Amino acid sequence: QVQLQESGPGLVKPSETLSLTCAVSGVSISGNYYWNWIRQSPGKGLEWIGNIHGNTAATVYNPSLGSRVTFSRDTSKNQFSLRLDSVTAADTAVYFCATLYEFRVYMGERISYHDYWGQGLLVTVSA
Amino acid sequence: QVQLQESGPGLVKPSETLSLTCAVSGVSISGNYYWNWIRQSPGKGLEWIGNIHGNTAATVYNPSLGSRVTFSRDTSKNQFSLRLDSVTAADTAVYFCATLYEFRVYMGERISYHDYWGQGLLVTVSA
Amino acid sequence: ETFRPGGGDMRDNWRSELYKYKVVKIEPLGVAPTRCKR
Amino acid sequence: IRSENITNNAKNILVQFNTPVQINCTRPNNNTRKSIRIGPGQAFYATG
Amino acid sequence: AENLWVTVYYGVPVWKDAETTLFCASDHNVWATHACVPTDPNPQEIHLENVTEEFNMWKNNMVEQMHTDIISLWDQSLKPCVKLTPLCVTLQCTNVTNNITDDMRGELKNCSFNMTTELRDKKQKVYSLFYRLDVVQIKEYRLINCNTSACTQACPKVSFEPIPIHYCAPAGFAILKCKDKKFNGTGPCPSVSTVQCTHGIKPVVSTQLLLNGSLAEEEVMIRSENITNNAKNILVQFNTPVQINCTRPNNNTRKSIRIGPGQAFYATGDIIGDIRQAHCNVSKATWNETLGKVVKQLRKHFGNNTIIRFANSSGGDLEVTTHSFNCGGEFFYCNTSGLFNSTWISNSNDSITLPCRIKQIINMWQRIGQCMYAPPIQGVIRCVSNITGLILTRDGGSTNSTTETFRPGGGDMRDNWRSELYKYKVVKIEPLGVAPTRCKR
Amino acid sequence: AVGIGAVFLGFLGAAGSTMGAASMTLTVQARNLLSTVWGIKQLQARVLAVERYLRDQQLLGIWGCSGKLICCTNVPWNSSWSNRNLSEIWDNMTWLQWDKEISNYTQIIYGLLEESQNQQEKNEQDLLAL
Amino acid sequence: AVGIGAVFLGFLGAAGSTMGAASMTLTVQARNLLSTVWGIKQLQARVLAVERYLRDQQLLGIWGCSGKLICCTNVPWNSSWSNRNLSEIWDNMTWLQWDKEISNYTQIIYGLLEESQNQQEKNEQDLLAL
Ligand SMILES: *[C@@H]1O[C@H](CO)[C@@H](O[C@@H]2O[C@H](CO)[C@@H](O[C@@H]3O[C@H](CO)[C@@H](O)[C@H](O[C@H]4O[C@H](CO)[C@@H](O)[C@H](O)[C@@H]4O[C@H]4O[C@H](CO)[C@@H](O)[C@H](O)[C@@H]4O)[C@@H]3O)[C@H](O)[C@H]2NC(C)=O)[C@H](O)[C@H]1NC(C)=O
Ligand SMILES: *[C@@H]1O[C@H](CO)[C@@H](O[C@@H]2O[C@H](CO)[C@@H](O[C@@H]3O[C@H](CO)[C@@H](O)[C@H](O)[C@@H]3O)[C@H](O)[C@H]2NC(C)=O)[C@H](O)[C@H]1NC(C)=O
Ligand SMILES: *[C@@H]1O[C@H](CO)[C@@H](O[C@@H]2O[C@H](CO)[C@@H](O[C@@H]3O[C@H](CO)[C@@H](O)[C@H](O)[C@@H]3O)[C@H](O)[C@H]2NC(C)=O)[C@H](O)[C@H]1NC(C)=O
Ligand SMILES: *[C@@H]1O[C@H](CO)[C@@H](O[C@@H]2O[C@H](CO)[C@@H](O)[C@H](O)[C@H]2NC(C)=O)[C@H](O)[C@H]1NC(C)=O
Ligand SMILES: *[C@@H]1O[C@H](CO)[C@@H](O[C@@H]2O[C@H](CO)[C@@H](O)[C@H](O)[C@H]2NC(C)=O)[C@H](O)[C@H]1NC(C)=O
Ligand SMILES: *[C@@H]1O[C@H](CO)[C@@H](O[C@@H]2O[C@H](CO)[C@@H](O)[C@H](O)[C@H]2NC(C)=O)[C@H](O)[C@H]1NC(C)=O
Ligand SMILES: *[C@@H]1O[C@H](CO)[C@@H](O[C@@H]2O[C@H](CO)[C@@H](O)[C@H](O)[C@H]2NC(C)=O)[C@H](O)[C@H]1NC(C)=O
Ligand SMILES: *[C@@H]1O[C@H](CO)[C@@H](O[C@@H]2O[C@H](CO)[C@@H](O)[C@H](O)[C@H]2NC(C)=O)[C@H](O)[C@H]1NC(C)=O
Ligand SMILES: *[C@@H]1O[C@H](CO)[C@@H](O[C@@H]2O[C@H](CO)[C@@H](O)[C@H](O)[C@H]2NC(C)=O)[C@H](O)[C@H]1NC(C)=O
Ligand SMILES: *[C@@H]1O[C@H](CO)[C@@H](O[C@@H]2O[C@H](CO)[C@@H](O)[C@H](O)[C@H]2NC(C)=O)[C@H](O)[C@H]1NC(C)=O
Ligand SMILES: *[C@@H]1O[C@H](CO)[C@@H](O[C@@H]2O[C@H](CO)[C@@H](O)[C@H](O)[C@H]2NC(C)=O)[C@H](O)[C@H]1NC(C)=O
Ligand SMILES: *[C@@H]1O[C@H](CO)[C@@H](O[C@@H]2O[C@H](CO)[C@@H](O)[C@H](O)[C@H]2NC(C)=O)[C@H](O)[C@H]1NC(C)=O
Ligand SMILES: *[C@@H]1O[C@H](CO)[C@@H](O[C@@H]2O[C@H](CO)[C@@H](O)[C@H](O)[C@H]2NC(C)=O)[C@H](O)[C@H]1NC(C)=O
Ligand SMILES: *[C@@H]1O[C@H](CO)[C@@H](O)[C@H](O)[C@H]1NC(C)=O
Ligand SMILES: *[C@@H]1O[C@H](CO)[C@@H](O)[C@H](O)[C@H]1NC(C)=O
Ligand SMILES: *[C@@H]1O[C@H](CO)[C@@H](O)[C@H](O)[C@H]1NC(C)=O
Ligand SMILES: *[C@@H]1O[C@H](CO)[C@@H](O)[C@H](O)[C@H]1NC(C)=O
Ligand SMILES: *[C@@H]1O[C@H](CO)[C@@H](O)[C@H](O)[C@H]1NC(C)=O
Ligand SMILES: *[C@@H]1O[C@H](CO)[C@@H](O)[C@H](O)[C@H]1NC(C)=O
Repeated sequence: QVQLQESGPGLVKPSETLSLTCAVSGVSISGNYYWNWIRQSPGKGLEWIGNIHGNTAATVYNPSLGSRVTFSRDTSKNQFSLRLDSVTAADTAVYFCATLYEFRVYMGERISYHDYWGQGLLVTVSA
Repeated sequence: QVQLQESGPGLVKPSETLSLTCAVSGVSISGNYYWNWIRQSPGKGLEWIGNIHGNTAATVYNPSLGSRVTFSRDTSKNQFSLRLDSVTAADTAVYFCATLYEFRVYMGERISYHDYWGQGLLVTVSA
Repeated sequence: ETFRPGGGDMRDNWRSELYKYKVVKIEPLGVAPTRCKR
Repeated sequence: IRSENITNNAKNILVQFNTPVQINCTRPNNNTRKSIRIGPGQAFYATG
Repeated sequence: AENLWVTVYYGVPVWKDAETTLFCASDHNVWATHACVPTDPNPQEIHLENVTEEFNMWKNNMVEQMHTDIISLWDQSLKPCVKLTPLCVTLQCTNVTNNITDDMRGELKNCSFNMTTELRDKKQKVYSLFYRLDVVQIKEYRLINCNTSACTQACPKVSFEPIPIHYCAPAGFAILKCKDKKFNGTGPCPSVSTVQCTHGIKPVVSTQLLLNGSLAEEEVMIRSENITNNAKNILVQFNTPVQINCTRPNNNTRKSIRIGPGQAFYATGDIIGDIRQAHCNVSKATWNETLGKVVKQLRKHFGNNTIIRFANSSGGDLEVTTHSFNCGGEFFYCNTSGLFNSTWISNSNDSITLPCRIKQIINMWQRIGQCMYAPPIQGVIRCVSNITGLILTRDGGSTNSTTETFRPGGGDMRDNWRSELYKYKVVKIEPLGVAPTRCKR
Repeated sequence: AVGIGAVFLGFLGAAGSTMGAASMTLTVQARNLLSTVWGIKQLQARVLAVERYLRDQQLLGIWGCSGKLICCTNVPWNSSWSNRNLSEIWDNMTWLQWDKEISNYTQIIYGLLEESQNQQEKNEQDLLAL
Repeated sequence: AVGIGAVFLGFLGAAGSTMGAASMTLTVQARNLLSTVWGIKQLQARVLAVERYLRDQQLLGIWGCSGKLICCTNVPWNSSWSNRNLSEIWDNMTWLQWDKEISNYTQIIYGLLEESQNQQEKNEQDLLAL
């Protein structure tokens, strides 16, 4: 079974850089998968931050949050990391790393659908 | 040189199955050769039973004998066996295993002709 | 029926683990009927 | 239960359990080891 | 608008860094040339214009392969030779005091013992002359290696003289050489060439000094992985050589003792004439000029007003504390203390004589459990060699003082190979390529 | 539609599919045919694999299907080999069953292909002489 | 004009030349891709070289460019991969710089070539059926 484990500092100060790392076990990260970073906070609910492509390193980010994020992937360690710059009080949330995809046959029909939705990690912003 | 030797039980009962096996030396049976079974009896003279193609296992039987004739070929032992079902008193004869083939060139003339007509064995039918 | 302990040969020890595995070789060439013409 | 030919008594029978059975066991003597030099760079270990 | 399509080209000249296994190319020796392929009489080289490559001497994989190959050949050469197992017996030794100088007092021991013969029910009494460094007291002595392991006598026909060897890569790979003078073994080289394989490299083994090496064609060169760090050795390459003349003047004698069926042991019978110390001679003015050049070059990295001191080796084993080498089959260990003893401050015919010692039981590489007993050589021996480099180490180096003291180093043999393979690297070709073009299928 | 990954069936898992569906992913199977005493055994295995690949490539080339995965030829289909129509072959059978069925009529087809390719080459050479 | 000999460049002489000039000498570089324990190492190296050559040949053949040093294809050039014009590529750059610039977009082009060649083969097979 595929397992995702979030890690990083539990606390951060305003205007600093928040770095989190999600490690994947059971499936190689260099495949045709879009690894997604999402967060949930009280009041705002679930909010999708962004995603990164394992194979081509293509990245897409939420327009609202802008250029304050950078996503990276390490194939040797089988992990992907999120770096959110200029943290504020509103960024305190529980971060989830996940992936959604489908298993089909080459130019044919679909077989199955897969999502994992790892346990996540709490992060609070305060000096 | 190429040689052929027959083997099998010399005495068989009426309505039983007569099995003979011809073993060849000096040439393989997997090539483009037709292995033929012939018998000679008093009065009737030479009579042709059938033949088998070694490479493809295509068999041809005498219409007179009907479906009573069957052939098999073993490449590992380099042998071929004749089986005669519902043997009667008319089948007492000396059986020979033969092969006829011409050695030539590829899209050209002919070099030589070959037939061997092995020793054969006497077989009698009685209870 | 009386059953007694056995052993001695060590091939049975390995056989208890490799009972569900087998090895095959692939043959990728094939011929079929089809409606072209070269 | 597995066997090549269960009707034949010359073939062993292999039995695979569903749950394991724990076996605990030991040699309790407090042994001692000593080295004896029997040649150039050659040692023999004996029970002292 | 572009309306361009991908197009595949096979044979694009592009390369990548890679590691592979090179093979021999050479024109009875320990370095077996029998299994080494012959070399082409006309080496071919191509000059790559507009190519600026990256080089790093301290990460080259060729040095490891050379070290492994040399060790393997050394081990292979000793397989078909006599094993001196019966030599571990109780020797009875006396002092040699027949025509000996003051400095050679106690260096030689006259030791008698029992020995086997071709018949396993007979014994003989024999004697030999041993060096004081080989026998340890148990008037009774024993060989130094007896309590560690029994070990092999080198066969008397294989010669220890180095021979050049060239290393040539397999198909699909390439050897890149940096033809840029002044290059210090790390960084970008702008002038590059491709060679099928390198120049002949003699596997000369020595410590504290590089002998029969290659000379810099511009000036004295100083190299180090991190000169600021004192734990990294400094390689100094000269631009001219310094002649050194070493000699053992004792007229030794060799005798053979049959210790079994077709097995002989070569002992030192006796010394004819006088007994004197083996020694080396080095010119004085040439050494002074070379050290002046070395200090001038060292002044570049350590400030223009620093005081540069050369001192003695710190200590340790006899191999790492003394310049060790092999002169005509005999293993010399010598005390380079008159050379590295001076101070430099910013502003005729005599020679330095190093007296020094010989040894017979040898642990060539840094390993424990295997010797190599060198049979004695007959007659006086002399050799002459070029000094073309040094291995130095900086002692201390704290900011408290304004003086830097350097001492000789060595021990690790990879540094001997590193000084020769500094300008070579290996790459692998990638012929497939994709480019845009207007043509379409 | 966006942000969803996709993975496809790889190796021989497509063996239970019909011939029509199984002949649509030939590349996945094709690409996998290439890639002290124990060293000898491993080297022997590697050399055997290389030799087998070279033999297969030479056999393909001799028939004129060099550098192709699907190459339909000029030899007519004799009815004595198999009398099943295309409806019951490419939609109601698998490759393993077909191989089992025509296992005893393989060499003659190879010889016919070789002779046909030789005749075609000779005819092409004759045509080009004009 | 008569009696004077000529000698041309060697293996990797065109490494620094432009792409257009370097593309005129692909044969010289293509030729050299082919040609007790130490025996094992040498044999392993030779087998590895042969395997690499065979893998490259298979990769070329799968795309339909078998037996060719220059082979045009049908896959369009996406503008995301590069934005330079032909003037600044075939007369201003070299192959090493081009590889350094493009190395991040290699596998997708290979997959596109594979699928395009497979589609072309299927279309040709359908065409010949008439
Ligand atoms: C740096 O390079 C210089 C020059 O390249 C090296 O100096 C040379 O060193 C070699 C080897 O020491 C030397 O060659 C010897 O010269 C002797 C005097 O002429 C020869 O007697 C000797 O031959 C003996 O050894 C050979 C094996 O090496 C045998 O094949 C030969 O048959 C001889 O052996 C007989 O004699 C011995 C002793 O009596 C006996 O035990 C044997 O059984 C056999 O009967 C070599 O040819 C050169 O002369 C030196 N060159 C100069 C100019 O002096 C220098 O050593 C290098 N430095 C380092 C550190 O390697
Ligand atoms: C393994 O085998 C099973 C059946 O043995 C395969 O399932 C079969 O799939 C085919 C095509 O997907 C189905 O064909 C359908 O037939 C009906 C008949 O009326 C037709 O109306 C449909 O339009 C379609 O053509 C077939 O029904 C179906 N079989 C069953 C029992 O449902 C399965 O695909 C095979 N597995 C693999 C991996 O190929
Ligand atoms: C290594 O690089 C140098 C330059 O970086 C190359 O020299 C250049 O070669 C090209 C083509 O031979 C020259 O282009 C020519 O320019 C003249 C004047 O503009 C023009 O009239 C010609 O039609 C042609 O376009 C270029 O001028 C020249 N560079 C210089 C500074 O003169 C050299 O060729 C490269 N090495 C190799 C092996 O190619
Ligand atoms: C399993 O073993 C039994 C016992 O040997 C086999 O049956 C025997 O076969 C021999 C063959 O010559 C006969 O002589 C015995 O009389 C048979 N014994 C019994 C009790 O029938 C049996 O054939 C074996 N199983 C298989 C599949 O071969
Ligand atoms: C095996 O079982 C025996 C009991 O039948 C154990 O004997 C006891 O061992 C404990 C050790 O903790 C002693 O304190 C008792 O006094 C022993 N009792 C007797 C009657 O001997 C024995 O220890 C067990 N061994 C193992 C390895 O489990
Ligand atoms: C080493 O010791 C041996 C034995 O004591 C010496 O050989 C003896 O030499 C004397 C003359 O010097 C002879 O009279 C004896 O007969 C010799 N003994 C034997 C057993 O032959 C040898 O001279 C000594 N060598 C040195 C260098 O002192
Ligand atoms: C060689 O062996 C002989 C005996 O085989 C040694 O002579 C003996 O020496 C011991 C003392 O080491 C005496 O106690 C014996 O009485 C001696 N025996 C005889 C018969 O003389 C001789 O010492 C050995 N040689 C050496 C150099 O040790
Ligand atoms: C010591 O160095 C000198 C000078 O570098 C060597 O003499 C040179 O030897 C080469 C041999 O290839 C000649 O081409 C040069 O002309 C020589 N130069 C001079 C000035 O004589 C000498 O051979 C070296 N000695 C050793 C033992 O390597
Ligand atoms: C060369 O060595 C020096 C000395 O170790 C390195 O500088 C040291 O770096 C460590 C790294 O944690 C520091 O703790 C020391 O305080 C530094 N010392 C000095 C004197 O700067 C230097 O980094 C090395 N060079 C390289 C390129 O790594
Ligand atoms: C090393 O130098 C010393 C001088 O310091 C040499 O000693 C002289 O050697 C010659 C040999 O021809 C003798 O004639 C002299 O009598 C010696 N003088 C002294 C004071 O010893 C020695 O020979 C040199 N050795 C080498 C190998 O060059
Ligand atoms: C080392 O030895 C060489 C050769 O023996 C010496 O060179 C000779 O020196 C003498 C005296 O100056 C000259 O007459 C010879 O012509 C020289 N021969 C050669 C081949 O150079 C050299 O001087 C010695 N060096 C030292 C430091 O002792
Ligand atoms: C370098 O020189 C120093 C100073 O001369 C040596 O130190 C001497 O070591 C010897 C040991 O053999 C002592 O007997 C002396 O007393 C020491 N000298 C002083 C002044 O105390 C040192 O040994 C030399 N280096 C080496 C490697 O020997
Ligand atoms: C290396 O040579 C030096 C210089 O001769 C030695 O230093 C001398 O050592 C002796 C002891 O054997 C002392 O009596 C002298 O006073 C020392 N001389 C000086 C100037 O200090 C040094 O000992 C030698 N190395 C070894 C290991 O003996
Ligand atoms: C065995 O003896 C040693 C030495 O006295 C002792 O240290 C050790 O505790 C003993 N073992 C046990 C299980 O008591
Ligand atoms: C041999 O000479 C050395 C050095 O002179 C001395 O130390 C030793 O005691 C002597 N041994 C004798 C005379 O037995
Ligand atoms: C052999 O003896 C020497 C001197 O007595 C000693 O230094 C060395 O450690 C001994 N060897 C071993 C393996 O203990
Ligand atoms: C000398 O070595 C240093 C090491 O940092 C390097 O920076 C420098 O470029 C080298 N010099 C040359 C001329 O390459
Ligand atoms: C060494 O001794 C031998 C034997 O007496 C003699 O022939 C030779 O000349 C001597 N060597 C020297 C250099 O005197
Ligand atoms: C070292 O140099 C000093 C000069 O200060 C000198 O007095 C001394 O004799 C030298 N030592 C040796 C062993 O040459």
